[PDB]
Amino acid sequence: QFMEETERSLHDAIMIVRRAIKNDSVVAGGGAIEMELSKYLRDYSRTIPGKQQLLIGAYAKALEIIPRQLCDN
Amino acid sequence: VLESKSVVPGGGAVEAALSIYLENYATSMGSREQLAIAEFARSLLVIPNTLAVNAAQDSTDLVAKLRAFHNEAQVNPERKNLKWIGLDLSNGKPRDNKQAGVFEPTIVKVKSLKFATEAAITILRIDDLIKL
Repeated sequence: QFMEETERSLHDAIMIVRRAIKNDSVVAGGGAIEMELSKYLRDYSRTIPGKQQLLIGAYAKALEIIPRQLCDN
Repeated sequence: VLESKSVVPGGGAVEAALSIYLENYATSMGSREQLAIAEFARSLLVIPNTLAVNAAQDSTDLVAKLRAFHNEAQVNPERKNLKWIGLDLSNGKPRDNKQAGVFEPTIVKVKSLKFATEAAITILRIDDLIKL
């Protein structure tokens, strides 16, 4: 039962490192970037809207769930 | 005006300026408290909705466009197409104070916000009404 997840770890390792060679541009993991985009889209939400505020803010909020859920479960 | 010479330019313009100011404060605070402050800020936004209602204007359209005029948080008649200031009771357009914006007195605004917070705590508190 232990092996099943340990195999998955090595497998996750091979894919991702390979995909690093191919796209040499690499950003921070951890869902770190997404919190900055939420904030970036929040700044533009303020600037842009004639009704757009609800919807651009929806896009921003939506990003934050993805790391927040992993804390929550 | 006569009792308290200190008065506040903006009616629904202050509330909407204030909504981003609180959230700017909220980003800096971090932790559990950042979300609580945020939600206080959403409730300031009812003020521009209620006037839209009475005017027979769109509500969501109306608040959006007021937050769109911004540089720093501060309300003034200096700008209106790049900063918040005033409303009308029949339109959502911003106005200057030599024109047809709204003002409130200082006293009417500080006493209201506060009174509404003490109320908000009391209703939220209860977890019964049942015959024991």
